[PDB]
Amino acid sequence: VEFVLSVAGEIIGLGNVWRFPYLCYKNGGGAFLIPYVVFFICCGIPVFFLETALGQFTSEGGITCWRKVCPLFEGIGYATQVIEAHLNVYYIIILAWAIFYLSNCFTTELPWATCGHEWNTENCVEFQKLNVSNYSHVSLQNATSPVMEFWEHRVLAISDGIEHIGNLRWELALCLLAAWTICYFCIWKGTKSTGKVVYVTATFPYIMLLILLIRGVTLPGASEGIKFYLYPDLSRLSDPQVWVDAGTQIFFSYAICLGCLTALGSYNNYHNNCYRDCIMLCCLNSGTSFVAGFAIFSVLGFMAYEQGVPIAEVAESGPGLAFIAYPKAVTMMPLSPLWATLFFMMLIFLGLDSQFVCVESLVTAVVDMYPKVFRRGYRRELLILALSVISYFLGLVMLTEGGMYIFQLFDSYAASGMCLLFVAIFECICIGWVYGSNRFSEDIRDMIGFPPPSLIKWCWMIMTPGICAGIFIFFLIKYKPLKYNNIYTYPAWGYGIGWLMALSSMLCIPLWICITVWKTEGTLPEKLQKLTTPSTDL
Amino acid sequence: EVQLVESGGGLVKPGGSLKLSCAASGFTFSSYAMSWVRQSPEKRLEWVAEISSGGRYIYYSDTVTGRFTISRDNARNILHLEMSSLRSEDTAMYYCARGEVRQRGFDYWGQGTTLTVSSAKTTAPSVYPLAPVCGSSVTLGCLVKGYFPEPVTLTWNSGSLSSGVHTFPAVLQSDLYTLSSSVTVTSSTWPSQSITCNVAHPASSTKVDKKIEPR
Amino acid sequence: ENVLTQSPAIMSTSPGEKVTMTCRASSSVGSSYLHWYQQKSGASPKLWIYSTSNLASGVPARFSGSGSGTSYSLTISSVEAEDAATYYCQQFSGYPLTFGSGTKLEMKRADAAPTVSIFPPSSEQLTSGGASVVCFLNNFYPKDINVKWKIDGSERQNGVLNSWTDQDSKDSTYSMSSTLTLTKDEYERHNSYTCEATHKTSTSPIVKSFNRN
Ligand SMILES: COc1ccc(C(OCCN2CCC[C@H](C(=O)O)C2)(c2ccc(OC)cc2)c2ccc(OC)cc2)cc1
Ligand SMILES: [Cl-]
Repeated sequence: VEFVLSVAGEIIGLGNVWRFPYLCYKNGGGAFLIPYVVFFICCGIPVFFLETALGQFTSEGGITCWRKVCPLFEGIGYATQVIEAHLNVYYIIILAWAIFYLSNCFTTELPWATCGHEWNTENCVEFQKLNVSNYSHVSLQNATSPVMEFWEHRVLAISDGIEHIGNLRWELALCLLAAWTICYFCIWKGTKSTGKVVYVTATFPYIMLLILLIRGVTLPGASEGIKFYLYPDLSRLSDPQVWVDAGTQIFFSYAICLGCLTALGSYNNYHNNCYRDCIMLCCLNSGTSFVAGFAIFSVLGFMAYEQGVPIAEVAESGPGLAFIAYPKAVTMMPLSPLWATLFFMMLIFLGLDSQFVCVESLVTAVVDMYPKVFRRGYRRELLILALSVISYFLGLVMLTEGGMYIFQLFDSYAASGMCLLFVAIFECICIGWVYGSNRFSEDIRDMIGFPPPSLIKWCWMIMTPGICAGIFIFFLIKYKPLKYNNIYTYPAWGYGIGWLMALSSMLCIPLWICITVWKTEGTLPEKLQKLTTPSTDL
Repeated sequence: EVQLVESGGGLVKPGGSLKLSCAASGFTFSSYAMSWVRQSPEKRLEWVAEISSGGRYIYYSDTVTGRFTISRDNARNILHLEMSSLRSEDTAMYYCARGEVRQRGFDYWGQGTTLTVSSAKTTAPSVYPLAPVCGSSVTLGCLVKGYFPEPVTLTWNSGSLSSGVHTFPAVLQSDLYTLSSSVTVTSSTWPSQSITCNVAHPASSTKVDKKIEPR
Repeated sequence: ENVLTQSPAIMSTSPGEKVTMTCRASSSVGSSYLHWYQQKSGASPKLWIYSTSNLASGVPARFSGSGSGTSYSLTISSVEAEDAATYYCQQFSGYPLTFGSGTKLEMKRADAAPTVSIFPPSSEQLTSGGASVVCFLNNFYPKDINVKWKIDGSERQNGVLNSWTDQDSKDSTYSMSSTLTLTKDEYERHNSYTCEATHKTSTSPIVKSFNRN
């Protein structure tokens, strides 16, 4: 079925197989799901339905849609542009690490499965050469599993501080260059989709996730990992970090407030069903996130079983959990290098598809907003090459010895936290109060046939902005510092630059409001009347 | 519970104009879209217009577009449909349907205002009593000849008799209508009980009762 | 203009009998947009089946729509006297909206002979200068009954009225009315007035004569 194959080619992504178990292990195991399902019900469905319906209604790019829906709140589009720029900066480095893992995979013995190399320290131990072994005192002397040592001391060569930026890793730089040039190849030759290439590269991630889950439940001692994954702690619910990270994991995995969802709506015709597609896409995305959570948490439960250390601190808990638990899982398969290279090629495919659609949405929005310059002299591909070069040069600051902290900062403060919360708040205020939810419900009735069931309407008015503003204020007043491996206590200038770019991602809305008020002034009531009123027939 | 009562309609000249009004109650009129459905005298149903729940998404059929406008008023919970240049082809009995969810259909309908377009003139009905023959079940008749337009409400003995009554649909010739009705009565009932026939024509306000003897 | 047609336009169903209507669509229509209605004889239509599978509130479960694509059908298990009406099919897929042609659900039963009753015109009828003699045919089945007027020594064709009653909800029969329109000058020029109709109960038509005397 063409409908089943194309939809399944969009449910999976790196935000479900890499970011969700990272956020579910850093911010408490079982306590992450309680604000996960709340935002899933109250902010995933309504805002996903809102952005898809607005994109299909206006049927154009992601920032001029907000121009013709509400010219006052046109700054919501530019914030999504800045979020897209930050994502395209840091969503390609994950593919660089997966390429580096793919480069080292083609060997009869896996690099992350032995306790002897140039990077393995004295406190290493095999954890496989003997059953009872000689641990429980080596663990007191900080015993470390070989994959946990391999990732740090060879993949990125971690340093003891963000102020300790070491030499740039040239192998990772060539990996990033390969990732950017294959993304540019996908831009030029590869837009012509369908054929025999979609029946293979869409069902492949589900087969691999199924076999990885089947292995993960077969791993001994995974009951402890699943219990840690499911049983919640209320003391781990008392902090705002869990709520913020769960809400913005909902917003990130669904591409909510990123900016490409308005472009997704414009691709469909005027009479496509928003409600059924939104419901089934969101439910299947949450389901595959839940399945990947099962797989990784069972694997690290087995890791904590085979070590003497408990579950809470057995992996990195930074954004390399999918690069630590999953390569640990593939070591136990028969014919391990084949499964490892198939896994890493899966990661390349499902990261490259999302990076492709992100950069394509960004470039088509920036050439729709600049129509007379980039559509007359055959320079759209030149702009794509320039954007790729610029994002490759700005992205290289993370590839150093100490750039992992910079990557963690931009991951938690660019397409996450206050940026996504602010954009969702202002989006829902715009639709529910400025454009009018009755008018938008009438537009949805004219589009798909039936109005929203008024639960989504009341979510647009009072539920979603209320809960997101509550989470915003709760994070603001009770500030908690961010720690990389759950204990780092970042320097103040790192928090300063993270908050600076998080502001610059979200201060574009009131700045655009201010310059729109100043540019066309007819005193306050005429200004608000002429800015509230939409443009043309939409 | 929900009453989609309708007003307006009647005899109009060809090329004139009419303003049908549909009044809604028992529900939120601003939350459900509205449509007008007409029924031809050949009992053929077709859709005329549709306005959305707000009042800016307006659709028409290809037979009434350009001449027909549809309005709305969410304050007094009323609906409108104004037409211009009425010909002899768009005579019907217009319904006030209610359809908001396109997967649900026109769930609640109205009553139906009879609309007649003709070059004829209104004529008062001439109720003609009928004398039976001079059996067991003696029957009585009361025909109405020469009225216009449809419809005319007719009962027997001012609505007190409703069992065994058979009325007939109107028929058009020479721009006049003809209607008849017959009842079945027992031998003891007639002519012991004075049976009369009443007529109700709204277009002429005629109310005349006729009772007949076996002449 | 998604031209929907329904066959047959006229049908007759005995009680407790299988029946299946159809609604052929011109172009393709969605499976969840085609509806079915029911209009009683002398009442507003009500929603009966929506999205070709479901039933409206108050509709009995013996109704069941079917079909998808372009061929759609309405199936009733055991009909009774309470659902003798006309059914239309609608679509909201394409604009402008179209309805079905309408299938009339009729009932059959053992044939009943007509009760022919001739009514001579009253004394006031000749005041206007015309002649209007009327014959009433009541409680007869089926509707395909021909009537002729007999005057002097021949039959009459000009000035014959016709009026067919719809299906009765009491005994499921028709009622036929015929009126002869003439002038009072022609009334005094004639003395034979007979109306007859050939029913299917008797090959010889039932007759009823009268004289102006
Ligand atoms: C299989 O590779 C893909 C996975 C998802 C998408 C969609 O977003 C991508 C934006 N984002 C980036 C951070 C990581 C998120 C993740 O990894 O999930 C995804 C997408 C965006 C725009 C489109 O039109 C141009 C079409 C699809 C996506 C988003 C939500 C969704 O609903 C469940 C389905 C698809 C596209 C390809
Ligand atoms: Cl997710």
